[PDB]
Amino acid sequence: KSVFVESTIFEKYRDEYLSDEEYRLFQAELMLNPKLGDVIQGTGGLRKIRVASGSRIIYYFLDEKRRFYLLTIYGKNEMSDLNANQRKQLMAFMEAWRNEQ
Amino acid sequence: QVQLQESGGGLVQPGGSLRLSCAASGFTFSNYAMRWYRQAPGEEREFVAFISSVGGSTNYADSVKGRFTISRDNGKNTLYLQMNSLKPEDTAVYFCVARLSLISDSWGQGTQVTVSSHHHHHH
Repeated sequence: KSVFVESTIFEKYRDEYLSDEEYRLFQAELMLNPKLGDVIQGTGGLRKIRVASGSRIIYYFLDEKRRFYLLTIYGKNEMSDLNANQRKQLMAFMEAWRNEQ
Repeated sequence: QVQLQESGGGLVQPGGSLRLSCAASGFTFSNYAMRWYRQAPGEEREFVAFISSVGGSTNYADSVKGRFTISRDNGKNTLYLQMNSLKPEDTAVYFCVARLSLISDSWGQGTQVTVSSHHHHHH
């Protein structure tokens, strides 16, 4: 689906956490509800959602063109520490990534 | 600069073993989970093994479980992959991989592993 745009980071590591079947389910869930994941304050509207069989995905939903940006995926307690500087970096990663599209 | 430098690759007979090493430099190695990935000619790169920052937790691709062991030395800042019962299908470039944050990482240039009964024609 053209609805989901994977970051290079997301694409590298997705298969560690999700089978194709698990991933398509995740995509169907978001399509049904774009606001599914919880907002991460300080990041300009990035959202974080939990996934079982767990792991976490951070995405941005562009409502204008109905499109999801999948920034990253990781396991709980693996990279789960989030400070103020890390929130800023997610923004920079995002704002840089989303300007051209 | 963050650097990962793999070594320990070789051309080895099926059934044999190898031990890959990855010498990490330029970052606080012990704070980061480490991974091995591999890539065969013409194929996509694939997950091989994962080890937690302290090294107590590990997990493996189904295809190598029970044959490969990932480990780390947090004083030498080095990551290892012990590979036993090697098969032709294990032939690939192996990569040391550090995820440095949620959105950044670093990959070694890789070390070549070739498993073949024709190894003795090259030495």
